[PDB]
Amino acid sequence: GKGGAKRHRKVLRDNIQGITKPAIRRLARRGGVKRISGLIYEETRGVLKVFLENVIRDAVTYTEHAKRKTVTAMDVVYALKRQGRTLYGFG
Amino acid sequence: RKVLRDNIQGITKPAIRRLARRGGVKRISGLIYEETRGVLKVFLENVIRDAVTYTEHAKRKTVTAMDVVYALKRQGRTLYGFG
Amino acid sequence: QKKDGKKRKRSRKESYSIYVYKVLKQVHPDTGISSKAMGIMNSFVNDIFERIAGEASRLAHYNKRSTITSREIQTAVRLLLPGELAKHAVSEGTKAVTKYTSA
Amino acid sequence: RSRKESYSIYVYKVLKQVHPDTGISSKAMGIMNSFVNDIFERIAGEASRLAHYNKRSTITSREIQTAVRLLLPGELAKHAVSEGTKAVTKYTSA
Amino acid sequence: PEELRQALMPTLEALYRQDPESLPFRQPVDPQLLGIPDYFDIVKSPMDLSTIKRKLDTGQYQEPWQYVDDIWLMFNNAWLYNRKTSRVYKYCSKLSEVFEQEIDPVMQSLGYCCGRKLEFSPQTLCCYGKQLCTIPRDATYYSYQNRYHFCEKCSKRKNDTLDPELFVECTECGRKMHQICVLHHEIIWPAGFVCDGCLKKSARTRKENKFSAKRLPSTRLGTFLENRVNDFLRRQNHPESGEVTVRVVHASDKTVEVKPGMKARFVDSGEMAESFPYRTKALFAFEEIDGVDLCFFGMHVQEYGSDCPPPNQRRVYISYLDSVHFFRPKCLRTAVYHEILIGYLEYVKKLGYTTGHIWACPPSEGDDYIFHCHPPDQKIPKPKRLQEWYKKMLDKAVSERIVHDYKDIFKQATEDRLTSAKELPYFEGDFWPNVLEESIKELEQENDLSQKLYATMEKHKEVFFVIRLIAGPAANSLPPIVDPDPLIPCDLMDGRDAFLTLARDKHLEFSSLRRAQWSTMCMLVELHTQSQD
Amino acid sequence: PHRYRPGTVALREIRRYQKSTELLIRKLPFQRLVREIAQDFKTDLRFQSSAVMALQEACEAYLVGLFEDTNLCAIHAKRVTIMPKDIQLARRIRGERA
Amino acid sequence: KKPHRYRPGTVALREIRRYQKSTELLIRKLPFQRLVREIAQDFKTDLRFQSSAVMALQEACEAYLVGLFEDTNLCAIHAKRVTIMPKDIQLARRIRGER
Amino acid sequence: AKTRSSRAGLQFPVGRVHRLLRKGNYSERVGAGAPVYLAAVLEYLTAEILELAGNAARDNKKTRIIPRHLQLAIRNDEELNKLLGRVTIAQGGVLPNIQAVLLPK
Amino acid sequence: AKTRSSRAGLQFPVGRVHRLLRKGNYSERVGAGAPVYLAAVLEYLTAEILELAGNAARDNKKTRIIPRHLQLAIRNDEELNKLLGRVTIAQGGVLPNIQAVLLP
DNA sequence: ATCAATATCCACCTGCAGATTCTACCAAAAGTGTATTTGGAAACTGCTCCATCAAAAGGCATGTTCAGCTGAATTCAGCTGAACATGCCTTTTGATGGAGCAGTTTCCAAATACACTTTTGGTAGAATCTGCAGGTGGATATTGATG
DNA sequence: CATCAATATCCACCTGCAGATTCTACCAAAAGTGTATTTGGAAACTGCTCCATCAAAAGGCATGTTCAGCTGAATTCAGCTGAACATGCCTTTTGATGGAGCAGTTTCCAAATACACTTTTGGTAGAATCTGCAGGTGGATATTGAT
Repeated sequence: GKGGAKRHRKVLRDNIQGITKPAIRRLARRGGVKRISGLIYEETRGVLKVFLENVIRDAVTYTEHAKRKTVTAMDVVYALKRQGRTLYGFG
Repeated sequence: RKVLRDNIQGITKPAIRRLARRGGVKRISGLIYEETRGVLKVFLENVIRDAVTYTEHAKRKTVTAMDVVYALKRQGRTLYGFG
Repeated sequence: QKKDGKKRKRSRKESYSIYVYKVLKQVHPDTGISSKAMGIMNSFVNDIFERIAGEASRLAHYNKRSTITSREIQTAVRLLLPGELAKHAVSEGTKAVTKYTSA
Repeated sequence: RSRKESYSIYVYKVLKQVHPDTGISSKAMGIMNSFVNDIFERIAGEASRLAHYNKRSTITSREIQTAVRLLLPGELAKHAVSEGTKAVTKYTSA
Repeated sequence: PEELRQALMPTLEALYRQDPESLPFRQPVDPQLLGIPDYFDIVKSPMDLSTIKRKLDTGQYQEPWQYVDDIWLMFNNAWLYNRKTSRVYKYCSKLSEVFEQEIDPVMQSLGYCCGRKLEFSPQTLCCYGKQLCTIPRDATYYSYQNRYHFCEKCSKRKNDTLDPELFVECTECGRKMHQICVLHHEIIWPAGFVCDGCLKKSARTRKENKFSAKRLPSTRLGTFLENRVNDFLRRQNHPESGEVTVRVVHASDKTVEVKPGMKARFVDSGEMAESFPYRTKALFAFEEIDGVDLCFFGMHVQEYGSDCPPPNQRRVYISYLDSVHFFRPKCLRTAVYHEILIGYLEYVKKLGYTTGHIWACPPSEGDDYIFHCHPPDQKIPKPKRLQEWYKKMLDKAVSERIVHDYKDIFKQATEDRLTSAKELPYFEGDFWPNVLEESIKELEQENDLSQKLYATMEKHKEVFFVIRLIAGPAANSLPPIVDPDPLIPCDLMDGRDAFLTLARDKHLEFSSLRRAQWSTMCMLVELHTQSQD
Repeated sequence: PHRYRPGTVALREIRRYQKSTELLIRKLPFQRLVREIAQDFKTDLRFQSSAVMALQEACEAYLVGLFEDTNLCAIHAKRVTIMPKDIQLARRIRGERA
Repeated sequence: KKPHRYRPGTVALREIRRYQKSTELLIRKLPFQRLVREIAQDFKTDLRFQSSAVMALQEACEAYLVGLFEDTNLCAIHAKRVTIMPKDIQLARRIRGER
Repeated sequence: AKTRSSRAGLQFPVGRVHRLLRKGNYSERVGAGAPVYLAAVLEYLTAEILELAGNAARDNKKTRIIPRHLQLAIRNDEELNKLLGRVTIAQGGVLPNIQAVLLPK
Repeated sequence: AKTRSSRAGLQFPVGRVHRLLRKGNYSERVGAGAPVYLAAVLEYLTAEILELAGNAARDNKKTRIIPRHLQLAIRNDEELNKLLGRVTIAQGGVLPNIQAVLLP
């Protein structure tokens, strides 16, 4: 099979840091934030992390309820609307 | 029936002070009370109308506790103890 | 012989798109909508339908009413939509029902 | 007069099971009745939405169980699921 | 030996200068270094480009075909050991494209025809126990003695193989040419094969081919069709237009028998004849491209004359027609096809035939009517496009006042005040007899037959075309139909099965211009040999 | 004359009103205000006493939560005294205003 | 010789305007997809994901972040500041009631 | 003869709304004018929202409505913003808004 | 002569829950075990909050549960507080909570 | 460091509205047993679409410098907290005309439940059309910096 | 504070393409009409519960005033931490491609209504006894501020 070039990309464990510094900077700029402290980013990361089990778990609870193995956009739509954060365009 | 008016002043300054004390507030500025009163008015304007919109729908002429509690529930302020 | 059976697996789904586009022609004949735009419009109309139907069903349940009529729906329009929007929606519904009755 | 049903004797029996020497006041009783009614309504509505989303016209134990998992947080959900599973097992065992 | 070195240095140097694609082949494949210990298990001939250079330098190669075989063996090894998703496979594909571009002028400079490695399509075998089924391709099959084959439902292997092309050695210079590339046949030239270079060196020319389409026996229908096509081409005056020869190469009298269902329902009641006689004719269209005859169009027809009992009387039916898209010019090609069909529609109405029937059924994917192995780039027409093509041909025929009108079979049945299934024509191999048998069976499980016939008639009205050649009272006082063309006994075209079987067995493909020319030449030789008994 | 330092009586009230649960808004003025609001919304309305109590406790609880949020914003601004901008900020973050 | 250098804030305000005038996604697809996959496998292993589901989750998370960041900026400004600190986001989540 | 939407002068299908109300388990009985009233309300909402979206598009020199135009239409209308205060728009972005203190000088 | 509530060994009325589910128009059909499961969940929750309210009352030297005891129980449990984060308890007051900055 | 002036905690006891304990009805539930209907368990399967890999490329991760933001220290005008005098208006108990909330009968216009004919919306495939995403050329404030 | 000059970008214009738009034909799923059956709540009347109103007494905070403690607000200035920017590379995205599962088809059996009896019993009017804590008394005990 050969290959010639292959990178391990050991990022799976620390994928919360996968959210790049410029990504959070851009998100804050969209939020109208002019100056950002150094302690915001990782903190927001945790906030991001929290939101995941706020939504996707419910979607997972949806996926198990439908006897499916694939998470669908409709599961995500009900997961978000059940949190009071209804999303349009993915119906 | 008499057209009541200027009843927002019935929420006395000591009453708002007591509400703040229950809310854990230690110090009150002079402009707080009136401001809170306005907010309170808005809150009433948020609920009573809905209850009235309920009362009008039931062909009733009195506001019941069920209308109030259900309007609070539809406003995301569910209240217990009143049915 | 047999042809164009498509393995009897023609997936179909209902949508308000073609109706909403017609409404577009009533308000902006020379304006179009993207696929994302029509998807968001369908999601919005479905959300409004669900909210208004839930409010009407709850209101019918409150008065021990087993039939849904336009009265509790217009009451729910007053409850949920803001002032001018609710008033205009109520007027449109009243005119539509009046014209339907006389039709 | 029209009968107004409530969970009176059931909540009182639960109190006696958990606290034989502790009573409840009338206002607290009304709060508990409102709480149980609200939980019933929330779980039933969530189950109805679950059935509608999966094109199911029948509400079984699985739908309301999934609704309880969605609504009840963590340990409360786990204990409710275990107790309800035991209850339905005894119900179907007779 | 330095001559072939001087010839082949640019070809391999162009391969080397492709970076970074050609890097993995610079050195012998090292399994332990590359972490692939299974390389020897699958690949039986490990060697690389450096070994190729050493063999090209140390006096190992006697003639360039060995070098071509070595580089193509490298290509096959890289393709077989690596998945096409892998980097090495796509690098090998790019280098193969480069070599295919480079080697041809160099190989031709050495007096060879070409330097391509050419293999035939996989040869689908046939069953022997059932005598009716065949061996599926890319599927589990059983074989014995390399002569007997069996299917999975009738040595266990899967049929995925490629048959290379044969080679012919020149009698004078000893060089090896592709048989297809030079179009050499032993029967035509028993004296032996001589390459073009040797012939031009001594100012000689190849002996005239006596096994040609033009030298085939002449017939009135074929002569008329070829005259019409030649007149049309002369009128058009296209620079790429050539000479088209049309020969009727098969004509035999057969009979179609009523199937058991209709035999019980109507024949046993004395309302139908038990069988219908007809004359089946097979003809092919040939054109001279680059001085070589090439077959580009053929069709099979069934003709029921005035002696045939009704309702089949004086009716022609097109059972099968096929064509190959190598005609020059392309733009007139389709028109030329029309210039054939209309001519046939004329010839029959000169004989006395009044009705023509066409079944517009496009071939299924992987299926060929007459010409085996259609070119991959030749698109199969869709049913709607085929129907529009037939409608255009019929309109062109009408514009010449040869055809009065044409209709769908449903409208024709409605106009013909049809009241029973007995009034439809009965053709051999036609869809309608089979669907009528199926309707009879369905009635067996359950004017009902007429109702089902009408339902099927309306369902498939756009597929069947009924053409009126002679209409009105002129169709009621015609003389008996006499065919001036004598019978042509040829079992090789008794149906479309024999020609397809022969092409599959002898690898007579029509997938390329050279391959189609070779197939046409082989067909002509076979016909000329079968004529003499 | 004995006098307490500022904040001592306020904190005593903090425990006093965080320990007990009786209503702190006078019944009659709030009922009159509710009547005024109803009259402004619809003429000739009547009110049940339980509805009045439900409205009163709902407004009291909402104001208690708002005061807690306002105080949290006040210390967030390194202050001990709440000002109307704190209430505006709390309502804006809650989404009730914008 | 004195290379051109914008003062702190000019580029900040420029990118403020640029990212408030645009709607493109700001989180890179692959890392967020990996994070969602591992969070899902924390609850149920061997799960599969639709592309539309991932896009919907990304849009929802970015919308929640932009709203929360607006709240944090407002809270920081309330304290006579222009730079947000974790206390601002903690206050914003407390007022929203998430914590 | 005439569709219920045509009889009521409506664009959305009254029959489909009636069927969804029947299948939505909202009530055991469904009135005749209920789907008509609901369809009229929905038509008014879509008419106003697409009108505002077209206004935003023509202000943005655009002739095709995109999610950005829908977001501008809903957010610049405080009534629509209150209606959709708990709704986020896919690919809609946010309104251009810079704080006073963050502004220079 | 065995009641469906006692058949599963529950105190809450299974029949009443089933009848309310039917009257609630949540679905055209309701399963047999759904009222049993719902009654079990409701009775478990009732036991949990009642036990916590009794403990709070005992902490206050009270043997009668009052609305204040219910508020103390509901707000002192993290999961229960999350369950009723948008619910106001009648006559319950608020938890005694003073932050250090206001303290001397 | 001690001490006086207050608020806090708390044990105790008395009167009582609210919590708890029997008696009898009973109709609305609640339960059991057939006839009936049906959402769904279960197996085989076509078909999506989801996991996986290599190249092109579009940014992302680091080091420097400092203008400017944040934060610490100082001062004060005054405002709100603490205390107190005066009294008012809300709170509590009592009674009452009556507008109005609600129980019972009747029964029709409105609703439901199929049967059926009408049309209408959802999807496939071809082919023409088009709004707009960038790419190239000025070139327009503008802001940092020079003066 | 007026203006050389690098830079991001709105606009004037363009031009190619993925996506939106137009049209034809097919076809199952709605959809409207008709006919029969069923019933939800309107009106019609009336029993009755509590909603509103008036009256009287009183004291608990409501309102106003006065004194000043300390707190937000203003000011100043210093440690320093992020913003802007140049530099290096590397992680991402997209296109292509095996097969893990999402749905479509078919059977049929355990399971959920419809409904007519038959039995349990949760509200609940009524009267009597029990009982936890509201409220006042009195004195022990932190708490606070400044003597």
